Amino acid sequence: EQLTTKDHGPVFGPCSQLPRHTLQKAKDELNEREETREEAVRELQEMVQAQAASGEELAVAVAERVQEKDSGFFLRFIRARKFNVGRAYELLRGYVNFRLQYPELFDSLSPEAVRCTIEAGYPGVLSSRDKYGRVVMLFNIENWQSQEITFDEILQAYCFILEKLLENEETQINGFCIIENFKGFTMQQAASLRTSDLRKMVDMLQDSFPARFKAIHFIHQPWYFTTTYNVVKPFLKSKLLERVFVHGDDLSGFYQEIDENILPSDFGGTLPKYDGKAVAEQLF
Ligand SMILES: CC1=C(/C=C/C(C)=C/C=C\C(C)=C\C=O)C(C)(C)CCC1
Repeated sequence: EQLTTKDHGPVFGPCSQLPRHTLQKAKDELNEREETREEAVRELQEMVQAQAASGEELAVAVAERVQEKDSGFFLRFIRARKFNVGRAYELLRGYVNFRLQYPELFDSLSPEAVRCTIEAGYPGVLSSRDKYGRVVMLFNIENWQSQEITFDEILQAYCFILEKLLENEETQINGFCIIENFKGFTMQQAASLRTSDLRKMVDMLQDSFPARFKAIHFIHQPWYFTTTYNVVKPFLKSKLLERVFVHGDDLSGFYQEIDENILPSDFGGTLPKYDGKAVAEQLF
């Protein structure tokens, strides 16, 4: 506690320093500034290739994909698995595995086509971190039309925005936090949701990307959100479930976690209605 939303560095821009006591926070996930980081990455690659030297298909796939990756890359996986090399490696396995199970989201990807979606505002990204230093990602389902923008395109956007934002060590340590504006959620939309797609999302969220998803928030959901929650509820591991938060309209427990002050009008905040063009530009 005793940490203001401001205390944390900029979203988007590669980190510059470790101040703002976040470095200590990481140390509290068993991090050591002194001798660990350097070796861990080594150990991982030593493990990556070792397990690929067995001839096993996956461990090999990994070895190929990561054959040309800076040390900061591998650190992303170390940081996310609490500095457990083994666990860290497993995240790398599942990480590659995801791309394999889901070709469409990474194969014909066009840097141009993606920008279109991100400018469209799906998803959104708060230009600011919450009081914890977490990238607050946004989605506003109101007026969404699945025929115009595919649930896939929206996920591909997530993937890009993750690959990018994860270049920032601050983000790596504070994690993410998603806001879900289900105010415009229609029954026509609820039934238009492929369970196959929902798993795709869930998968992204679980043991796929080297991120710390700390909280999912839902707001203004209809009385039938329970129907859609119960469909996904089986997929979510305990850790993630305990992090899903449905506030309804009583934000007297919501605004403590997320400061109304940094939120666009779209999500009950003071700021101007979310701008996709602004965000997208900073991306590229
Ligand atoms: C309830 C539940 C989910 C379902 C989200 C809804 C049903 C998705 C619909 C629109 C999309 C594209 C929004 C993207 O931000 C998750 C995320 C699987 C896991 C968290 C708990």
